Amino acid sequence: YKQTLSLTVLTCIVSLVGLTGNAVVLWLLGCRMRRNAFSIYILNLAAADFLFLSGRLIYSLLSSKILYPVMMFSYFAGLSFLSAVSTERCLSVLWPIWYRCHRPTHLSAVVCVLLWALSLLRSILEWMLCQTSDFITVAWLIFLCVVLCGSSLVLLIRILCGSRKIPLTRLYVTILLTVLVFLLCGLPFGIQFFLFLWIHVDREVLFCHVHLVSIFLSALNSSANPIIYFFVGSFR
Amino acid sequence: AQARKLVEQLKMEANIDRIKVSKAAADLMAYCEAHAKEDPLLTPVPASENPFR
Amino acid sequence: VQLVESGGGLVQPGGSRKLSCSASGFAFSSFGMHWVRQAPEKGLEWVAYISSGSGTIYYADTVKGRFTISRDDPKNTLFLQMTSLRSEDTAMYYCVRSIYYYGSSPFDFWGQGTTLTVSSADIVMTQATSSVPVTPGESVSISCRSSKSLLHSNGNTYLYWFLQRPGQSPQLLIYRMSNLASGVPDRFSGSGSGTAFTLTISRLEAEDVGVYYCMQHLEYPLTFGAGTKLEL
Amino acid sequence: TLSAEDKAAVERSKMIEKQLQKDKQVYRRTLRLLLLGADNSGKSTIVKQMRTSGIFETKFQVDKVNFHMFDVGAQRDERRKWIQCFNDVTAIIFVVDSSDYNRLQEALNDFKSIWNNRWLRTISVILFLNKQDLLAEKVLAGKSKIEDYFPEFARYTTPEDATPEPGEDPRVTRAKYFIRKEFVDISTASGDGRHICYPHFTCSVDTENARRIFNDCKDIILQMNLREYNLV
Amino acid sequence: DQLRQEAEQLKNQIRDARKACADATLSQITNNIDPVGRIQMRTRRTLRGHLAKIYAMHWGTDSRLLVSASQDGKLIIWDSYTTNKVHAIPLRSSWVMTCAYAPSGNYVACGGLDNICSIYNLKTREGNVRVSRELAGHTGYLSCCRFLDDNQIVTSSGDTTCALWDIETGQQTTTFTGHTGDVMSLSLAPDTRLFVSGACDASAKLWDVREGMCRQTFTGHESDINAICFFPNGNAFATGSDDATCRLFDLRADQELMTYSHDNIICGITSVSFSKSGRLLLAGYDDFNCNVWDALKADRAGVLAGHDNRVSCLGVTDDGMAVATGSWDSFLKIWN
Amino acid sequence: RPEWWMDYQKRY
Repeated sequence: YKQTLSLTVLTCIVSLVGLTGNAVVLWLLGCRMRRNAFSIYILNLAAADFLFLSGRLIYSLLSSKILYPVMMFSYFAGLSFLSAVSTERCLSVLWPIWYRCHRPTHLSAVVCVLLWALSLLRSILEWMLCQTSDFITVAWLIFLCVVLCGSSLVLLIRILCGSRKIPLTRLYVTILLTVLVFLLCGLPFGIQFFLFLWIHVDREVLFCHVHLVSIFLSALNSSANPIIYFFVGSFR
Repeated sequence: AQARKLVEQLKMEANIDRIKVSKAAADLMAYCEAHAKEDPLLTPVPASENPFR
Repeated sequence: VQLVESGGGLVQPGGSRKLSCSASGFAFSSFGMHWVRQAPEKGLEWVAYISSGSGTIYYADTVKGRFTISRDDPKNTLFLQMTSLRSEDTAMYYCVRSIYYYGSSPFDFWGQGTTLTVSSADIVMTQATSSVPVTPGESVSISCRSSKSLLHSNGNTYLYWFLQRPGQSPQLLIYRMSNLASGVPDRFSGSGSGTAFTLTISRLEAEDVGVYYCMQHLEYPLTFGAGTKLEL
Repeated sequence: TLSAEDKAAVERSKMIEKQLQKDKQVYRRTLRLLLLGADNSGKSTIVKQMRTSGIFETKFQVDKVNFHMFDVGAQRDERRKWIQCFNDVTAIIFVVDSSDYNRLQEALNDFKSIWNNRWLRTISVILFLNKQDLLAEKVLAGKSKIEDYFPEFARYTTPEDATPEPGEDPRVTRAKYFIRKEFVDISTASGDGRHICYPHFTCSVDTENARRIFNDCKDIILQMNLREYNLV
Repeated sequence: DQLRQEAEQLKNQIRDARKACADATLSQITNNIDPVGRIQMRTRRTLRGHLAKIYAMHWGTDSRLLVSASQDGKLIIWDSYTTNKVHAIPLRSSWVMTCAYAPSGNYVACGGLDNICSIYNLKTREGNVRVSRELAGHTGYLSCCRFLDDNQIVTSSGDTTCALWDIETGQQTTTFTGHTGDVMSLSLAPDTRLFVSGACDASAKLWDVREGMCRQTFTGHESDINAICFFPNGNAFATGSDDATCRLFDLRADQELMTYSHDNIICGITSVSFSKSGRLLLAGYDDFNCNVWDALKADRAGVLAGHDNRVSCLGVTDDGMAVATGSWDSFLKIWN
Repeated sequence: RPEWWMDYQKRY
């Protein structure tokens, strides 16, 4: 498990790429419209991803008491922001008139700050809390997953089935890439860490394959979020 | 019909007195130099007098 | 522009009474409103203020807790409800409109007023002479002093000169120590050094006979002067 | 650090801001359409059914959505400048008289100019091929042939995707689809993905035109949302 | 019939007179003067009230109050120092293209695709801004209006014609009909005796307000003139066009004196304004930015780059303290 | 607290 730990480095490498990417976004959107709601969610996602990646990088280089709480808090904030981005996409496709015309021009923030508060509440609770907190969490991760996947699926059903003829390969590519990155890079870290914290499994497999790989995948998701959600757009 | 009005307008525009371009440029330079000190946007004023700072 | 006060009358001490002020001929909603009381044979004293909208309500310390000021914009009516009236509350209550924005002239219109008879950080405004007999055609000067400088850091000196002719409601003459109010002849001029101010009537006429009041609008207690009389 | 009369000015500005948010709600909820078309297009009848003076405003509702259509009726025969005022408008309703082959090339040049306008790059055009009854009558009568003005019609055939559900004559279908293709050719030729054209076949008296506009505007809003989320 | 060749001969002789005037060029004379250097203006204020694109703004003569017009149908009168909204005037027609603050400050003019110049009284006893009058008679959109007095307003229109209106009577006191394209901008001379108007015919005409005739015509531009602004002394004026260049013309010399263009600038000019001394020529562009040129040397002295959309309008205060720039991003920025 | 927790598992 010393070679296997080579990842503690790979994760560190993919961390920066991601830290640099997230900083760019933060800026660019600190001066960009930040008007497009997607961008008040991608700005919040960039902040959460930047802080999570910083926590991850310091943890990897740690090879401390504040590292895990902040890292987790950022992880869950970023996951909730991804779920909110997906569920808005779905709402903007299902109710385009409502999204463009009647949607409060603040719900972006009301939602981003509310999700920040939810992540903070979860982190504080788990700090205070025998501990089913962990199983509530895992349930929260499953809820975020079902929300994101269901919103993306509903959006696809609306677009595909819809009697419309328009270039749609970009829509399919973006939606499936988003769902896959969230499902196979974002969620696994939290899900495994909280699940196999009570479900007994062999130490070697868990740490070497189910924990380090999950950590690297979570860092990859945080790094690919800036590219997946913002940069593709700019360099359309 | 409009040809006569156009011709009369041209004739009126042609008879105006002429001024050298050198003299006009000198006058513009003299005005800018005279009022250069009184131009806040040209020479920034101290922030105390600037009502926007 | 019409401000008609109603209500009032004779009230037993400790009782309650709702003065009303019907406003017509102007955008009542966009105007802040004041109640300004004038005790019999005494000077003006500010009572209450309700801003445009309904935020920023103010009262004089003499009425805080007892008087409540409200407004119903749809009916264009201002209200002053009095809870436990006192002998000191006997006065003619004037309804004053005041719109606040850059270059505006607040206190520019006063209602006819309604009579009501009952059976230390404030800026003190001092007027040198309570009475100044003078003849038409002469240039007369009325003086005012403020315990605190009324010159704000923004360059405005918040001194207002009002003229109350006999049997009439006060009229705004000057509103920032220099700005002549609309409809006021050029005869009236205002000046001041930041703490002492002077209102000059160059060519006094019979229509200029009355009591001249100074007012500060620096801080909202809105203290008036005692009033300098002019007689011929 | 603000005087009493500044705080009140700031409160007035806050009230104006609240009114401006109220107005922003309406401005956002209302979809703005620019009605363009030649004198023979029949756009006047379209607006009448939907229901100097430089610009005419029409209001209508579809499915609780508010539409404000603007017909620029009194201007010079030049739009290079005033058309710039209509960017971001939810759509340009461009009306063309299909039955008039003599001016069809002129209408195509006009549609080109509008479609290729640098300030209308993101604005979709709802193309109303108006006066379809007249087009069908002219085609069936046979006195005039589109070929005379558009030789490509001689070597043009209806696509297999044509859907003449009402049971129109094949010649009328071929003619109308050729005209629609003539406009869609320009539409596609240049700007693609930044703005779409929504052709429609409409008669002078059509009750479905408002519904057509609502559906095309819904699709335009959907496209804007898709672009906002990088889905298209 | 022969009048066409007569016009050709007259144009040739006018060009000959202009060439005889061209003994030198401003650039040659300005070479010796010291360069303005590099000017950096910062955004002191941002005015965020408008719902839609701002199409015009005009400074009050007090250099503090400012009227701006937006396609949301709403004139906003701003306190520039405090950013306070002094007034919000709802317009009858939302397609406003111009707005003017009366030099007295008692009125604001506006108008646009509705071929009407609406005069609004900012000084009513009722305490609300109301339409003083609706000057009708233009057969095209109102592109520019400027007060010459509380009763006299000059407007430019898409009817290729300007008009001086007596506001009290609501009638065109005089009309100016020399232009062959939409008149986009007009600028009053400091003494108010003359005004210059630029039109889509790429020409700028000087007009005598009293006589009602075009004294001079200038034709350097290759494209539509969208903006025109007199020099401070009134003996010269600058025009901005779709040609992506500005041009300084001299009335006395009766020709172009300088061209302000740059290879990297390809967008058209939407607005132009001089500084108090006239040494800086500020010009807004369709490139969501604005260029500060050295009016005497033609160098690009600086840039004001704080707008997310096209810079529609631009105005320097009478005292020259700041410059306001309105934009299609629905904001107005004051620069100093 | 279970015996098999391992270092990283013991969050605090």
